[PDB]
Amino acid sequence: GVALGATRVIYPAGQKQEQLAVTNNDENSTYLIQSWVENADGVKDGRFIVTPPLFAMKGKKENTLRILDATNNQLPQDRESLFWMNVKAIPSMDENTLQLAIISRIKLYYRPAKLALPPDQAAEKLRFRRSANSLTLINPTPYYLTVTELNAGTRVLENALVPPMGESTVKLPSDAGSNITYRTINDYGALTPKMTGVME
Amino acid sequence: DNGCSVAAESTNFIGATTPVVPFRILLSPCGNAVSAVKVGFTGVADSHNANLLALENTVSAASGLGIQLLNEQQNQIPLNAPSSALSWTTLTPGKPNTLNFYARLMATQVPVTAGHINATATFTLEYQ
Amino acid sequence: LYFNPRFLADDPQAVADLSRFENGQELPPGTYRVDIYLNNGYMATRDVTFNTGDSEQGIVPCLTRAQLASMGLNTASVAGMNLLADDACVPLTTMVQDATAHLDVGQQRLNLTIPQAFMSN
Repeated sequence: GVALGATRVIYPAGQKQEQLAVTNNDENSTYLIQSWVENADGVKDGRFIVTPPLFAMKGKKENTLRILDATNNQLPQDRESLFWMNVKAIPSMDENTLQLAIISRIKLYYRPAKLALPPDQAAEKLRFRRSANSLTLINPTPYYLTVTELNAGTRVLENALVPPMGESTVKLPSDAGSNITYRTINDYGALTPKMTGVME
Repeated sequence: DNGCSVAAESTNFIGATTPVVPFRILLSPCGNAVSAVKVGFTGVADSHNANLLALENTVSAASGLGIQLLNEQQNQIPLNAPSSALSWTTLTPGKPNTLNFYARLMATQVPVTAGHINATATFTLEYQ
Repeated sequence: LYFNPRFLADDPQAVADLSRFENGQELPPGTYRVDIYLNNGYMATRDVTFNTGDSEQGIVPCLTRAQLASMGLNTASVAGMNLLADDACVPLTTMVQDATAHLDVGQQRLNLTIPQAFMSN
């Protein structure tokens, strides 16, 4: 079966390419690997190119995909832009059968140079706006914030992806406590320390 | 950090259904830092039912039937659901994670006609 | 080796690609960003177009006379190389005895060797 070597890719402006490992751990299998990038709207806009976009992997093997900046410096320069790297692993076949291919999909963030706020200071900037049955997360930073373990009192709320200089809203039970806590998933795919939610 | 290696099990096969057949999608190994994934199925929807997977159409194919996919609780999985419609599936960090599903056949037209029953679909795992 | 064609429904070259893949080929013809090495020396990282060819891996790089010269090839020392068009793909491994070319698909590394006798320096 196939795995990717990352759960996100941070693409610094100026880099000619970034790499993504694709691994088959099954000596007895061969897969076709078909890869492509979509923008935040699910469209293949060609801002980022993947190569090679189609190849075969036989047995226990690792292949490296290259992701190339083809933006010609045309994306916003004050905030991250969200893309989705998609890697489809197509199995071979040996009657009535349903067969499945697998798409592994991960965040690809284009990150401009010279952002005034450094990335490790982003998570603390999150703020909250609370209504009767909803909670709005406010992200004043240039970075996408992947917010998880979001709690209001003892109530676990939905995960949220809060866009740079943007907001996201989740449902909130009527009984949920006033104390909000949260964590984020960082550049390395790991959980950041629990933080107390601060009101807008 | 690494994601999960995925090994999907294949399934061997008006409103009337055949008995559920279980299949798993095994995420193993998984990186130490995995947290959650949004998972969904995409494929060509049956013309009579958008939440049924269409069978391949050949000279010897069956008809009047589509494939229904169910989660472990045997609730229907929405085919081609947008990411916004999907909930998060929690993962045990650094450990094997098994996802359990069922497939069955459902009649779209009576009388159903016999023939080979084959289909393909794509399971997407979006990492948090 | 068989792959269900419906999985590649959005690959217009499916017929061709599938045929090649089912016959053991790793990589279809196309243009790929590769690291080029010559005689174990790193030359450059750039797009190289690969075409179907009589190679073991079924594809071969298109390298022009000017490109080979920039990597140190003494083009005057290769018989008939002066007759090729500027944009022609030089048939390196047949025109130069013992010259080799191999693509490591996993790392997209193109390893070329040219005997020292044909090099400018």
